[PDB]
Amino acid sequence: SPTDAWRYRVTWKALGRCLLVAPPTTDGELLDGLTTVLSERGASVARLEVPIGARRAEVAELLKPSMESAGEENTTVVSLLGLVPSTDAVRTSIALLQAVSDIGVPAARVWALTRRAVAVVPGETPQDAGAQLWGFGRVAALELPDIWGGLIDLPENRRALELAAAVLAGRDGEDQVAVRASGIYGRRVSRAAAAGAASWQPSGTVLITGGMGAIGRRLARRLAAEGAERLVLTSRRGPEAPGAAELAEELRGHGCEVVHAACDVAERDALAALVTAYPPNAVFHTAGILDDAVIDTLSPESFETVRGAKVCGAELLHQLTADIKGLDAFVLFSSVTGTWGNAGQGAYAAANAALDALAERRRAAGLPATSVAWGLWGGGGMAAGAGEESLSRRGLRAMDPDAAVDALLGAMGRNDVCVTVVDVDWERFAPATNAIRPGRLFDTVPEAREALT
Repeated sequence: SPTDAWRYRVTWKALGRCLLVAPPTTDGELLDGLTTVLSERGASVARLEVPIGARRAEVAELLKPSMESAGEENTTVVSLLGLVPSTDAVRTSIALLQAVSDIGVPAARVWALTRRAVAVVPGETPQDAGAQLWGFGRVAALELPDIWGGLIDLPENRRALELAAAVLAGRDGEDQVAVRASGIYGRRVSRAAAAGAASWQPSGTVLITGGMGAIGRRLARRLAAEGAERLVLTSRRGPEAPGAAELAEELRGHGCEVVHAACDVAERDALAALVTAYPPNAVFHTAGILDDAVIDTLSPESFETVRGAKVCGAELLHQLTADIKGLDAFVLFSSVTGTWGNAGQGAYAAANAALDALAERRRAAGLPATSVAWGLWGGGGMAAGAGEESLSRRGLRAMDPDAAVDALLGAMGRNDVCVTVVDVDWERFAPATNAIRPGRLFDTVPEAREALT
């Protein structure tokens, strides 16, 4: 397939005065353990307590006195807020970064520690809370290069904590490492295998969220035209949506039966009622909202508005289809923003990062699921903001709608769990992305290591 050159994936290549920030009495041991390991490396440790739920203004007040205590000296902030499995932790973690930027303390590195955030070895799966932070973390690197340090995933302690400290004082810009008994691993993006002649053919009832969106409509026409027996489309306005009636009529012309319903995607009753009346054999989650707000202006409300349709939607579909044995397809439309990173879209990257983890957790649990981290989408309909605008200049090209759909069907054939399908001019991305923030992330890409000097 001509789109096999767009397939990438995430693999794991086995590779001063600190301020440990942690939730109210998170664990006397850990704090005592880290202090020791860090100090034995020429570090002057000073712990701070920041409760989950704390907002930026509050966090700024708690950090203010310890950050300015270093003056010109660099303060390496080691955050343990991510060890708490909750979205509140992610919210408070974002707040911590925002606060550090606000205090404007010259010289500072923020490192976010997590656990089970990413699955590096067989058996372990990515838990939501941690996966979200890594997503946001990558956006921070690009938005605040001089402030953001990196992400380190702990085993969850002698050598483990030891390796962790090494990463902090590492010589290589490995701002995405996973510490395991086997050792430390650095996140890498490598071209994925080929899809070839592999493809997927629709049958039975197909549920499509965000069906009145640019992707939604396109997906529907293609499915209905290729064997779908029934399509169930959900949208914010429902059948009263623009051209809703017109679209459904053309879709039934393919022989496919079509039903349209309204929903907030995250509304329980509305989705449950729908899968009850029309048990799906395949689910396609394209719902979501355009996000473009830099970290300094990322409000808590915006973070919720962004994850609502995306995260909440997929999680509800995950639970409402626990007894549906006929379900043999669970497709989540992610974004490359949550796998590679992209400035101005921190809330969007956290959300998409979560769709991917859900895919991983589902499959490893014997449940069908596929998560594709899309790049820029070709064609009519597709609204672009500051975020798409940034990816564009960096070297991403708008994939052809139809080609993109083929890539989907191709990925679904291979039965992928997570894959990045993006069209990129590496001879323009590698150098650009490196000018903002240097790193080892894309070194595993041939065309990337080429433009690099």
